[PDB]
Amino acid sequence: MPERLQVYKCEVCGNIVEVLNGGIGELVCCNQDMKLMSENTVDAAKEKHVPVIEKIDGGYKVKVGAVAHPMEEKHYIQWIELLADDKCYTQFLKPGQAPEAVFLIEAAKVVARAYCNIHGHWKAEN
Amino acid sequence: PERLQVYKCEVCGNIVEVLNGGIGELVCCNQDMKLMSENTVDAAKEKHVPVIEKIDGGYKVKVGAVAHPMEEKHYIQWIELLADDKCYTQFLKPGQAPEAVFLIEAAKVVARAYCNIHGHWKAEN
Ligand SMILES: [Ca+2]
Ligand SMILES: [Fe+2]
Ligand SMILES: [Fe+2]
Ligand SMILES: [Fe+3]
Ligand SMILES: [Fe+3]
Repeated sequence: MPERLQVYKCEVCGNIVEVLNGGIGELVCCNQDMKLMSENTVDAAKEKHVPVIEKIDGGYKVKVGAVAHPMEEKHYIQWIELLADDKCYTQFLKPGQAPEAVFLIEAAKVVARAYCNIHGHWKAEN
Repeated sequence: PERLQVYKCEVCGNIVEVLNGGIGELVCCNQDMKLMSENTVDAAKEKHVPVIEKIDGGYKVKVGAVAHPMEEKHYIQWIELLADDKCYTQFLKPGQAPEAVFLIEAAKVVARAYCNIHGHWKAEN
């Protein structure tokens, strides 16, 4: 049963969606259950995938990760998301760009998430 | 589906937003999820079309020209601001004012809002 903020992927066609409103029905695509992309579950280099959160004037800077993650055509961070109270800010990225995002927001406690097309969903919090 | 589209299961109420497009049809409760196209539901536009106000360092968005209800069974579930490759979402709840403030640097933006009863709505500057 889907819950707000969960990210699901169809392993067949590649559709990836985020839940805005939950419910009882299971998400399906290409004749199979969409996969719940649970954070920090994939066996990949943590130093390149776990977001690093830096407090800045008026907000936060998030970089993926402690060591810059590749931003190649076949391997890159597709987006970085910042979660704070009832806010969900997303910055989509492209190969060639730096694996980082800046968010102007007033929130003491935040959760940063990032998604690698190959290595999945990752998160960190301050 | 395409990035940013919002789909709803008319049977159980699941609503999702596309982060990565693909060719497959999203399904829930044995039927294709419905694409919630903006400004298509027959509803009072003065209460659903987002009104974008430019402020120093960002934008203030209100739904709508006339404040939309924010009751337990009829309210604006979220307001979203689309700018460049950014998608900022502010979830709301009954009792709150149907408005949101986004600090961002962008001359052109698209504001969207979703009413649990009247669907998806948008406006731009
Ligand atoms: Ca979002
Ligand atoms: Fe990776
Ligand atoms: Fe409404
Ligand atoms: Fe359903
Ligand atoms: Fe699919």
